[PDB]
Order: sequence, then structure tokens, then C-alpha cells
Amino acid sequence: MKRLTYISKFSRPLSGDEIEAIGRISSQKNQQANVTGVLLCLDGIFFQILEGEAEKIDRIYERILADERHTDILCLKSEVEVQERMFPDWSMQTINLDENTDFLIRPIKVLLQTLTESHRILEKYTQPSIFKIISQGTNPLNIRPKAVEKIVFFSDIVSFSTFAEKLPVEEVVSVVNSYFSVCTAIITRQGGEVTKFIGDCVMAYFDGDCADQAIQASLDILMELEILRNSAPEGSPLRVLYSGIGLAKGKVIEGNIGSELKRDYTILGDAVNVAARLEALTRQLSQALVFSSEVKNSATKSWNFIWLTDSELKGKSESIDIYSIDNEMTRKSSGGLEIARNIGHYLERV
Amino acid sequence: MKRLTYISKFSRPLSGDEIEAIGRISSQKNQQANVTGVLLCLDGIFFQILEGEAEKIDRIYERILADERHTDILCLKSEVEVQERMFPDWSMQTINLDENTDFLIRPIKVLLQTLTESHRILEKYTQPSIFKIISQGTNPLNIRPKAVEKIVFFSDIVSFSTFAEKLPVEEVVSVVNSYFSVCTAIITRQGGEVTKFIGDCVMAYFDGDCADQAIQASLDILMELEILRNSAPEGSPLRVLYSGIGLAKGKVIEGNIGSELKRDYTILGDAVNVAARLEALTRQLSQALVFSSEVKNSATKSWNFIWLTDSELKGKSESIDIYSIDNEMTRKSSGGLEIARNIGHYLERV
Ligand SMILES: Cc1cc2nc3c(=O)[nH]c(=O)nc-3n(C[C@H](O)[C@H](O)[C@H](O)COP(=O)(O)O)c2cc1C
Ligand SMILES: Cc1cc2nc3c(=O)[nH]c(=O)nc-3n(C[C@H](O)[C@H](O)[C@H](O)COP(=O)(O)O)c2cc1C
Repeated sequence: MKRLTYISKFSRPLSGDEIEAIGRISSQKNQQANVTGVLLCLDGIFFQILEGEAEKIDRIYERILADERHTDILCLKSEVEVQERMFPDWSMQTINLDENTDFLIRPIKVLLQTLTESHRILEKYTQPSIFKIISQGTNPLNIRPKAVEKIVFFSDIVSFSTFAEKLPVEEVVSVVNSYFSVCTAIITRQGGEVTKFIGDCVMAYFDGDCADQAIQASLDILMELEILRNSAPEGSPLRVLYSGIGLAKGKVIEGNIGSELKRDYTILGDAVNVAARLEALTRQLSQALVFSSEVKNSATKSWNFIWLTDSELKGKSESIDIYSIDNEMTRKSSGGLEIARNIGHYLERV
Repeated sequence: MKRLTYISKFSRPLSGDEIEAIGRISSQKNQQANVTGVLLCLDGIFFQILEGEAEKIDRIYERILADERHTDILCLKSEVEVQERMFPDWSMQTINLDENTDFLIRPIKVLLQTLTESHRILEKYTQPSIFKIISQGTNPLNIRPKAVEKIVFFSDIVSFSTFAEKLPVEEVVSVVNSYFSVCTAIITRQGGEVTKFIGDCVMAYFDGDCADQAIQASLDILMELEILRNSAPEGSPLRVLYSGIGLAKGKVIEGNIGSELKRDYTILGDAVNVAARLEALTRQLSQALVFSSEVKNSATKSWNFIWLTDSELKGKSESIDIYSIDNEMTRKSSGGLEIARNIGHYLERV
């Protein structure tokens, strides 16, 4: 069996009437599916626990997920090896704690609410990989480190120091956050994971066999930034926001890395260094996207690869052959590196 | 008034008897101080809410903090402008939910527990700065970005690539985590903040007027690693664990930086780049600790500064004068960079 626990926020106000109706109808379909559980509500927050066959639960939650009456849906716990149910008598019991006024339920009310709003704060500071792991039914703290092949992605803002010199601090942060939101959205939809931000740089990774997705994500980021630049208001700093991107492939260690009190679930490896160093060369090479021979050969799609150079760095005392893709978008983005060499004037008249 | 909410874990088993005794005696002192609230317990977890004068509350919580019967104490919320109390009739009401068996309290029990263990997971993945901010009575998500002077700290493991090449993945992660735990402990006690790990590198910062603390932290890290090396088992990879450290000083932006769904509270600025580039030069300069002219002059203590070189990088088209400190510990640590050039043999026979 599978028991699932999630929380969510009302998309819009709901009345006790509407709440019960959701419950009453939940209880119905749940009876029909031998799934049981409890649904609570407290000041515009839903808490629900469901249990039943993995097959069934997954489909219910697929509908619950697509329901527009709540949002910010977060699975706190997925137990995918349950052999006994916790709420056998309740197909779907509803407990509206707002309406409740009981002696002991009152202090617990103020507790749940404080606990929930604190959890919601921590969520905003938490790697996306962690919640994914949790929803796969795994406690991320118990994952042991492993060697794995990854494609590593590194990208940063071209001439970022000029932004930081010229703009008000609120503007600088707005620009970086816009950049990060664009990269993160595209990378995530393409099956990758954004694992760290450092300065104005994004570090991300894809499964080792997913070079075509790494490359497509990268091209989509360039395309999206192009839309963002040419759609931005007159005088906006966004009109001169350009990216450089570097991709590398290698065996890295994945796992919980950090101090006692603070860890990240992330990767450690030479491919990370190589990706970052490739990305640094975007300027010298006048190419907005640059990647290693290994990424190129590992890709299966018929991209228009162009060989750029043979270069060195580090370490293994070896020269690495460096590629890009030749198309209208990469040419426009690569011309963008030139444009971004002199944006100080533009930026200081905002 | 000030209302405080925290959670904590039993250090060791406590009985309902012991729990009530804590309550009964809490209620007493709380009556004597016009402070009110509620204390709940549920499967080895304490939840407490206290309210009263900031003066009083802070001292109670100072004792609660120093009490060995619970641990992992975490303030979820501090409201430092309260004008009305939530539990006027209760100097300290105790609600043992373990003992409770009420109809509605049961599903709420399983909820609190799930919510709490999920929060505890997120805590391990959360920057230390966030909890500090929360305990200062501030929602970190509402902090606006600001320009501030900081001393930036950057450090990494010397010849880390050799560790990763030669050791089992569990060993590699153990070594990095030991390193990170040493740096984090010392930096935090010296008033600094560890804000990011990237690869085997630590990035941290101190208030702009705290150069002497940045420098002392750095020297303490070197000393601690020396203890760690010479105390390590025979054949241990820890025996050849050495660090390089770079410090820079500058105006940076502090604030919430990231994508929509994932941000860090951290800093953005040229001083970050300079610190990282100084640290990279530790190898070339054969000095384990290197810092900028600005850090040197900003320090007030009578350190034994040694001038090292005049070097360049980036950007502002300027040469920066680079310093270290000459004493037995930095000499031993700097010889350590040489030792660490050839640890492949040692490491592969573990
Ligand atoms: C808080 C909340 C809890 C819900 N719980 C359930 C549930 O337990 N089971 C269920 O089938 N639908 C539940 N739903 C609603 C589903 O998203 C969806 O409306 C319904 O299951 C689909 O019905 P259909 O057969 O018309 O597609 C819930 C909705 C909300 C807002
Ligand atoms: C869960 C828990 C809750 C506590 N709550 C209070 C409290 O509300 N007020 C208080 O004075 N001490 C509280 N204490 C205990 C204090 O840490 C400490 O034992 C006591 O306040 C100091 O008493 P003293 O005057 O002998 O130093 C609590 C301890 C625990 C474990």
C-alpha cells in the first residue's frame, strides 16, 4: 500500500460549505476505491493524508494536483511500502478546524499554523531536488553517496560586474533573479536539476545519457533570453541581459555534502570544474554556448556542431576539444557577448 | 510584549511524570513573571509558546536553551511587538498528546508528527543565516536587498582532485564533510556566516569592520586542521587534508537571490570574486592564507603581516597588493601546500 501526506493553500477563499462538499465527494470516490484518510483545513491551508493501492493513490493525487481550488501543493511524506492503514473507518473524514472551538484543539491550532508557515518559509530556501526525493518516498538524509555519470551545466550573466556597478541594489537583484528564474524553469522542464547558484552563476546537471536534453535546454535558455531582451521596456536593464553557457560530461559523486548542520544534496567532481572553465571561455571564443567533445559525441540528435578550438586548463595535463552549435540563435547570442562588452553607458542612464 | 515559539527534541526518554513536573514548575515561575503560554509534547518532541516582556522572555529562553533535557532547539517564530497575549489564563498549560486519545486529536497527532519530521529534514538543508534571522523576529523572505561592507572568506581543499580520484566515494564525502564542519564551526563562533559550499570550497562572510575576526577565524581553521591531521588514524586520508584561504573586503549586495521557487539569503559582489581569486593563488604564492591590502589595513590588531606580491586579475584593470601573516602555523600550513602536491600514492593505499 501507499500512504501519502500533503499540504496546500486555498487558491481563493472557500467556505465551510465548499469545504464539506469537497469532503463529501472525496469520501464518495474514496469509498469506491478502498482508499481511506483524513482532510483538514485551517486558515486557508489544506492538510490531507491518503492511503490505498499505489495504483489508485497515484491517480487520485494526479487529479488533486490538477485541481485549481488549491495551489502550492507539497507532499510532506510518501510511504510506498505500507501494509496497514491509519484511518480504516474513514473514506474521507473532514475536520474543519476553523469552525472548531474545543478546549485542547485551540492551542494545537495556533501550533499547526505556526509550524506550517515556518515550513513554507523553509521551502523557499530548499533545493528542488529534496522535495522530488521526498515525493519519491525517500528521506533525502538517508541517501548514500554514489558515483554517477552527469552532464554538468554552468551559466552566468555576461558583464554582470557592470550591472552591479551601475544599478540600484534592488535593480541588480531583480535582474539576477529574472535570469535565474528563466534558467531554472527551462532546465527543470528538460529533466535537469538546478543544484546551486553562486554569484550570478547557475550550476545544474542532467543524467549522463541526456546530452540532447542538456543541449536543448541551453538553446531554449538562449531563446528565452532573446524573448526577454526584445520584449523588455525601454531603458530596462533586461534589454542587455546576455548569458554564456558551458556543458561538460563526467563521472561525479552525488550525495549529501556539507557541515553537520547544513548540507546540500548535490554533485562533486571534475566535470563541474570543466563545465565552469568551459563557460568562462565563452568570451574568448565569442560563442555563447560551448561544450566538450564528450558532450558532443554523447548526444544522439543531429545538431549542427561546429568545432571551435583545442584548449587546456588544470590538471590532467590534457587539451580538450571544444564545440558549439551553429544556428541563428547561437550566432545572435554570440554577437551578444560583443554587445555586452560596453553596456555601462546604457545601464547608468536607467 | 514578545511571544516566542520553539520546538525541541527530548535528549533522552522522559515520562509523563517528568513532563508534568517540568510543566508544574514552569507554570510556577511563569506565574511569578506574568509570562503565559502552552507546552505540548508528542513522541519525544516539545513544542512551546511563551509570551511576556522581552526582558523576561529572553531570560527564560536563555535557561530553556541551557537545559540538557531537550536538544535541537529551534525557534519557529519570534514576535517582538506583541500587544495582546494568546494564552492569558495559562501560566503554563501542559498538554501531553501521547496520553491523549480523543476522537479529533488523533488525526491531528499524526499530522503534527509528519509536519514536524518534515520541518526537521528541511532544517538540515537550510542556511544557518535563515534561522538566526527568524530568531531575531524577522521573516527572512521580507528582507529587502542592501549594499553592505563585508569581509569575504573563501577556502578549499588542496589537491582535492587527488582525493576524488583515489578514494571510494563514501571516503571522499566523509573527508569533505569533515573539512566543511571544521570551517563552519570556527567561522560561526567568530561571528561570521557560512553562506555557500561549492565543490570542496567554502564561501563565507564577516561584517566589514571585523577583519580581525576574519583573520583569527582563518588562523583557527589552520590550527584545527593541524590538530585533525596529526590526530588522524594511520593511513587516514585526513592526514593529508590541507586548506588554502583567501580574504577580501568590499561593498557587496546582501539579500534573497535566486529563482522563483528557490532562493538563498546571501551576498553578491566583486569582493566575492576577489576572495575566490586570491584563494586560487595560494598555490603559486606558497602561502596557505592570503588576503588583500584592504583586509590588512582594515584590521586593528597587531598581526605579523608579510607582503607577498603585487598581482592582477579581472576587470578593474588594477594590480592588488597581497599579504599573509608570518607565524609558525602559517609556515607549517604553507609547507602543507607542497606536501599536498603528491599525495596520490598515500591516498591510493588506504
Ligand atoms: C483539499 C482537496 C482534497 C481532495 N481530496 C480528494 C480525494 O481524496 N479523492 C478524490 O478523488 N478527489 C479529491 N479532491 C478533488 C480532485 O482533485 C478532483 O476534483 C476529483 O477527484 C475528480 O473528480 P472527477 O471524477 O469528476 O474527475 C480533493 C480536492 C481538494 C481541493
Ligand atoms: C520543555 C521545557 C519547557 C520549559 N519551559 C520553561 C518555562 O516556560 N519557564 C521556565 O522558567 N523554565 C522552563 N523550563 C526549564 C528551564 O530550562 C529551567 O529548568 C528553569 O527555568 C530554571 O530554573 P532555576 O530557577 O532553578 O534556574 C522548561 C524546560 C523544558 C525541558
